[PDB]
Amino acid sequence: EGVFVSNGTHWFVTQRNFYEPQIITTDNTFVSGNCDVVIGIVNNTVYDPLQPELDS
Amino acid sequence: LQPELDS
Amino acid sequence: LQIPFAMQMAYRFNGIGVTQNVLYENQKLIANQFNSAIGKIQDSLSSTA
Ligand SMILES: *[C@@H]1O[C@H](CO)[C@@H](O[C@@H]2O[C@H](CO)[C@@H](O)[C@H](O)[C@H]2NC(C)=O)[C@H](O)[C@H]1NC(C)=O
Ligand SMILES: *[C@@H]1O[C@H](CO)[C@@H](O[C@@H]2O[C@H](CO)[C@@H](O)[C@H](O)[C@H]2NC(C)=O)[C@H](O)[C@H]1NC(C)=O
Ligand SMILES: *[C@@H]1O[C@H](CO)[C@@H](O)[C@H](O)[C@H]1NC(C)=O
Repeated sequence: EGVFVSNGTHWFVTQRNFYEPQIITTDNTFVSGNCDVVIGIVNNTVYDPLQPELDS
Repeated sequence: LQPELDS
Repeated sequence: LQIPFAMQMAYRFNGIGVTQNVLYENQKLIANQFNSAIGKIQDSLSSTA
């Protein structure tokens, strides 16, 4: 539902009409295809909530 | 997810 | 508010109920269809006044 934005050191999702950054996760994003097709894609980490829970 | 933590 | 044009079209796609990845995965084809459709309008105006 958001936009990807950066402050120059980090990347966040935020909503369009009011700045409120949140960490990028598997749950505020959706997947489609591999990196090769998209014009202007960038590398960053995406957080996964499941594994660090099931680790403990 | 909480009740699934049998593993 | 400035915004990149390809990202603006991806939100205008999202407004018609088509998932925004459909634009970024087809951006060249979508641009050629747009550019050619503007081209046809010059010919239409130059022929059927
Ligand atoms: C971009 O935003 C991030 C998160 O708000 C900032 O990173 C934090 O910076 C403070 C020090 O100012 C640290 O205490 C935090 O631990 C940092 N968080 C992370 C996730 O590393 C970052 O400083 C901002 N950058 C700019 C240029 O404004
Ligand atoms: C994003 O990260 C990937 C690696 O995770 C980068 O892919 C490498 O690109 C270089 C230069 O073309 C190649 O030599 C490597 O073989 C690539 N790695 C793989 C696994 O294929 C990619 O270049 C990064 N994107 C940017 C813009 O820096
Ligand atoms: C933006 O323009 C630069 C050159 O000014 C180019 O390297 C970059 O790939 C472009 N990115 C997008 C999203 O068009």
